[PDB]
Amino acid sequence: MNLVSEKEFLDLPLVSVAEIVRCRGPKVSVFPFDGTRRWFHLEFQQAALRQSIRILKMLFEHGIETVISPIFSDDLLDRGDRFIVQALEGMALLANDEEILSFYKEHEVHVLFYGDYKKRLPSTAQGAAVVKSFDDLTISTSSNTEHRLCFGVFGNDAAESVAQFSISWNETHGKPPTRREIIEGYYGEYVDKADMFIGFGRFSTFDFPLLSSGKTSLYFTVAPSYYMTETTLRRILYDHIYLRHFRPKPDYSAMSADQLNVLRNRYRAQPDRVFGVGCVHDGIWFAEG
Amino acid sequence: MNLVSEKEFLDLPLVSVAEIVRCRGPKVSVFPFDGTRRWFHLEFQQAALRQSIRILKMLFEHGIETVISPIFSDDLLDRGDRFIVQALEGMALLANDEEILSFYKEHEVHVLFYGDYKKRLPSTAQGAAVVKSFDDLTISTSSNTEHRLCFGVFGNDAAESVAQFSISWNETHGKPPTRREIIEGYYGEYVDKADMFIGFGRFSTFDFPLLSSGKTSLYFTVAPSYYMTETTLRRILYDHIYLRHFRPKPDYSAMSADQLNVLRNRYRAQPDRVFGVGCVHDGIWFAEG
Ligand SMILES: C/C(=C\COP(=O)(O)OP(=O)(O)O)CC[C@@]1(C)[C@@H]2CCCC(C)(C)C2=CC[C@@H]1C
Ligand SMILES: C/C(=C\COP(=O)(O)OP(=O)(O)O)CC[C@@]1(C)[C@@H]2CCCC(C)(C)C2=CC[C@@H]1C
Repeated sequence: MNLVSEKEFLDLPLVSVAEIVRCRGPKVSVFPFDGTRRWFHLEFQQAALRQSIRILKMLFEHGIETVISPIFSDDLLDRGDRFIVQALEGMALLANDEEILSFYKEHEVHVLFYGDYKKRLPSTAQGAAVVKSFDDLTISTSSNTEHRLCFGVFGNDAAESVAQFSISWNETHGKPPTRREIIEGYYGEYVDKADMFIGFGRFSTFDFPLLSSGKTSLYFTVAPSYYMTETTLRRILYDHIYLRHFRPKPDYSAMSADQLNVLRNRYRAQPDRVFGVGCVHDGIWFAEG
Repeated sequence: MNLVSEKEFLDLPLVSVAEIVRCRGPKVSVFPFDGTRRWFHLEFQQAALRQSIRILKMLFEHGIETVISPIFSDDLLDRGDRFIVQALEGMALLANDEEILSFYKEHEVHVLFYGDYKKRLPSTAQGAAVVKSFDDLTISTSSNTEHRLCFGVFGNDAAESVAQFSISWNETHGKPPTRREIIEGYYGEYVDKADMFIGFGRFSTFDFPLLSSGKTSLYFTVAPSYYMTETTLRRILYDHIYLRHFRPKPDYSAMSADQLNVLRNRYRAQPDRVFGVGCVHDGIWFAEG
């Protein structure tokens, strides 16, 4: 269990990997769907929906219980009117399309939505329809317990929301809410800290307030989210589960004088080595090294 | 100004780089001091203090206005009693040592402290001394306006703190606090979102609640924080300022059929390329690729 080689891990059947993940984690994984337009212009609503389902299905079939997936951020008013409509149409799909609803039922997925969407969403018919669809879905899938899916819609800044939720909670309860109750209030249900975040391109994380910690393993694929392969996910999983927090930890004092020199050389050999710096090609940033 | 080459940027005098940063940013930079014991066991309280000052001085002399530096996290009770004492002694240095106090006065630095240190700090003499020292320093350097320095002591989970701060604010004010007021309450003064985070080793961020956004450029050096060189910082600065958000943005539609193929190849050439996966050597994780 604690002694599986990366090669074996990569050769293992899906049901075997899932069992390992159910026991070792990650329990909660953040996976935003970025670089969609780019992916489309290389390989719309019905195409992205399929890929989203593919990846989401992939994540859940690997044992991951909860998936936090940011889909819409405030940077949505940075585009025309046709975007708003098209956007709300995509949001509607998440709660109305038959193939995805079957996905929730097939894999018993409880869908929840977080963010400042109720306020920031265009105060109009189509917008209210989405909100109602979101609430409806959340309750519809309440019976599902195998997996939890959290969609981020304007879920980048929780400060004000937490503040107002705490004030109301204190007014009706008589005491301030616990961290647990604060999280249930934002995500609609309790969710453990994120164990990993899988982004792409520029090194940056976003849209998963209150669930971040120094223990959230970060990963940045070179290609867009939808390009995620089976091999890539397993390599990410393996790294997090067996490599990030290695044990027994290092004992500097008990090491020989040579081991220390070899270690020091690993750092001073390339004294200015940095991960995060990139280069631009056609306006697109690519990580170096 | 908007057309400086990386080479020139690297050749430019310090006062020139600072001027560019004062105009283009980053305005707020997160720089935690990690891998200290490791650095020490390769090159204690008086040694780390010097390096911390070196780097802090480096950051400020490059134009950075605010530096958020996490120094102590809850993972402090993961060690013996001698650690607690030694730790509170280091904390005391930040507010009592003469060379660092001169540093604040020399570079006009306003020092602030954030985190759940008032509660979690050992309810004892030495602990209360630190807390008082912290409050004292914060007020002592209130006249300084050139730079702002925020030290993170148990500043990983702000949820409960924000909740209680909002309840009290609403009770005395009659209305909930704004995001701005919520941030002033946690950090003791208003601070803009973090423009970049410079970590090391394992890809992960931490201890800068409420100040994170998708625009927080992440960087992970291979060697410990104290190994930070002049060249490395400039390469990081340059990347953030001129490369992260390149402009004009890309126009897929207006590109030739070949440019699109070259771009697609940049992604499918190495289909499973991932940044964040590593390898272990002597219990120490090192990023691959
Ligand atoms: C945020 C966004 C585009 C921003 O695009 P970048 O993230 O900026 O990528 P780039 O830089 O390559 O253009 C729109 C989301 C989108 C594509 C989502 C994506 C997942 C869920 C689903 C419901 C399938 C859906 C349906 C249609 C809808 C328009
Ligand atoms: C958090 C901590 C050690 C954890 O060490 P890792 O971050 O775990 O590094 P590793 O893994 O290599 O052991 C103690 C902080 C330390 C070294 C700080 C560091 C900056 C500020 C200053 C005041 C100079 C100070 C004085 C003395 C004090 C003990």
